This record gives sequence, C-alpha cells and structure tokens, in this order.
Amino acid sequence: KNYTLISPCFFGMEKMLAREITNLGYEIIKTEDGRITYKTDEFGIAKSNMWLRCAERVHLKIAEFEAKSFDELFENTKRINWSRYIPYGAQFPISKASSIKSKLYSTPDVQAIVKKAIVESLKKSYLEDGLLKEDKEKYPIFVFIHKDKVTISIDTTGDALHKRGYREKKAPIRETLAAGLIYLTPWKAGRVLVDPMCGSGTILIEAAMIGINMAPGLNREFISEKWRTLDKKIWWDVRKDAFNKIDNESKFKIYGYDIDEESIDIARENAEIAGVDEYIEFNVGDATQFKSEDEFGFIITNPPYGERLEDKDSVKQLYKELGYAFRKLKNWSYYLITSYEDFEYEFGQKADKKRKLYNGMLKTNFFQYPGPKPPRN
Ligand SMILES: Nc1nc2c(ncn2[C@@H]2O[C@H](COP(=O)(O)OP(=O)(O)OP(=O)(O)O)[C@@H](O)[C@H]2O)c(=O)[nH]1
Repeated sequence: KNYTLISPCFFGMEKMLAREITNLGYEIIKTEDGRITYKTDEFGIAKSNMWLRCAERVHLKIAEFEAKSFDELFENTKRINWSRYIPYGAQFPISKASSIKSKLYSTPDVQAIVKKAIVESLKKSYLEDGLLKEDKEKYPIFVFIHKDKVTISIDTTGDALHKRGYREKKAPIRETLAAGLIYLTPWKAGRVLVDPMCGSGTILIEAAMIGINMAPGLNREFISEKWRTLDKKIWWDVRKDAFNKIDNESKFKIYGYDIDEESIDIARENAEIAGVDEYIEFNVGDATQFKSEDEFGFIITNPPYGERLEDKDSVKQLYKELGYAFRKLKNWSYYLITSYEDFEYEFGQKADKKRKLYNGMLKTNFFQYPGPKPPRN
C-alpha cells in the first residue's frame, strides 16, 4: 500500500524539503507555502521521520474536503472509515487545529466536532455499547482548514522533528532551519567550514551529521513506532539501515568559535550527544579577528540580530568588522542569517542572493556570498 504524507516546514524551506523528499525516491504531489504533500510506499512513514532534516513533522493524510459549517465538518468527518486507521482501544486526541481564511475559524470548536465525529464513526464500526475505551497507543489527530478546505491527518512524529535529541543548551537557531542553511550552500564534507559565532553549535552539528550521512532521527523515537496498524519490522529495518549508512570511513574537521565560553562548553556537550564530536572543534574566539591561510573555505553563521534598541549600535559595528575580516580571506564563501534588514549596507557587500526565511517569531534573511568565480575567456 501507498501513503500520502504531509510535511510542514518553515516558509522558505519548501525547496530544500522537496529536494530531500525527492532524494528519498518519493513523488511530490503538492508544494504549498509551509507544507509539502507527497506519495510514498509502505516505508514512507519510517523513512521520512528518519531522514528528513527540514521537515517539522510527518503527517499521514486521511482526508480532504470542503466544510463551510460545523454540520458539514461533522458529516464529512464521520463518514470517513476511522476504524481503518484507529484500532480498537487506541487513543485519538485531537491534538491541534489550525484555521486560516475560513468560516470555521474557532479551532477549539473544530476540535470538539471532529472528536465527536470520530467517536460516532468508531462506535458504529466497533459496535461499542458501553464506554468507548481509549487506553492503548496514541494517534494524534491534526486538523488544518484553509479557505474552507479541511485536511485531516494523523501525526506520525510526536515530539517536533527539530528535536533530534542533542539540544541541551541563549537562543539557538532551530535545527531544521540550520540544516536548510547548509543545504542552500555548496559545502560538502572535506571542505573547510567555520561558524565563527557558533553559540551552542547547532549549525555545525547539523553540518557534521549531513557530512557523515547520519540520519536526523537516528537517536530519537517517534509516536508511530508504537502503532499496531504498522508493521514493526519496517521501522526496525529503517533504523538498522540508517545506522549502516553512517559514513565511518570519512575523516574531516569543521570549526566553531564564540566569545561566550559557556556556549562553547554546551556546544562540545551537544556534539558528543549527537555523536559528531570527532568532526567538530569548538573554541573560544572572536569572529572579528578570524583569519585563515587556507583558501576556498566556507563560513555559515547566525550572528546577533540587534533587534533591541540597546544592542543595535554594537551589532552594526559587528557587521562592519565581520565584512572587513571575511573579505580578507582568500576566495572564501560566506553565508549569514540575520533579521537586520540593512545588513548588506553595514557588512559592506551586496549578496549574490538574499533568501527570506523564518525562526518563526523572527523574520530573517539568509545573505549568500559565494566566492569569486574563475576568470572568463
Ligand atoms: N566569536 C564571536 N562570537 C560573538 C561575537 N559577538 C557575539 N558573538 C556570539 O555570537 C553568537 C551569535 O548569536 P546567537 O544568536 O546567540 O547564536 P546562537 O544562538 O548560539 O545560534 P546556535 O548555533 O543555534 O546556538 C552569540 O552566541 C554571541 O555570544 C564576536 O565578536 N565573536
């Protein structure tokens, strides 16, 4: 059997996520702002959770229909054969509802009506006279309404995917965003890579895991691993496969610096937890003094944004100082993410590309500065 899955992502991450899904061998059905819909074989749920670095989670799509009234929402939800997806005794909390530009804007009421519909559907299938028991494993139901089109799905993930298990940290960049940053560059294992304001090390940890082909989900668990409705052998084979795919022969080193000594301590701890401590060296250091004799290196970094009035002036000077230091490097490429709108002006250089991205509550841009190209003829 095949599945239709949906993976939400931050706006601006759709291209990277689509590329990852394509690399897993799956067909993309629909690309929309903040979510990719795709078709997979029976390995799809396990493989998607195991391997996708830019997905915030992996949903199993159950149904899509129009609903302009609560009666219509109820009737359409109830007619779904829920017993096919929710087994006897299973828990089915309606974990979340989102409604955008739709008549059914009250999400808690959407949740209650969907709950009632599913209870009615199951009661009919399971001929349940007494209490419909909900004491076994959990199938969290998600409802998404956009311009009156309702999508109902089941969460296969549980804890948000960005939680790989290594984050034990100030204000770290999201793991999924960090992986997307790496993917937006030409960096490959073996090439010099430095994050000179590395904080708790997220960007470098994500890059190291990409470099040794360590699956993001390798050291965490997923709610669907407990589902009686799945063949447990599939999840098992997918995990074993992922372990075997780790590149154990490759040797490389990438580097992080920060002036916050506690952040370096945390970064080292986090890399050990992630299992990539052998590929990263973290040190206290000042990015404005960064120098190298190597050429053709990469910098990928997340500097302070200077959002507070009290910080704005020092951050502007930092940007100028970074520009000076980075331009003295020999044919390096550098990439910086910041919400500071006028970054290019203070940095002293126009980017090749500027991509709009999101740490959710923050509207950030990724400024890309690939090194000079060879001469023309
Ligand atoms: N090396 C260096 N670090 C600096 C300098 N100025 C500020 N920083 C650090 O640069 C980091 C960039 O800001 P953050 O937003 O905190 O980076 P981060 O939150 O650690 O991002 P993550 O990698 O996900 O943890 C901060 O941890 C600051 O301590 C500097 O002049 N040199």
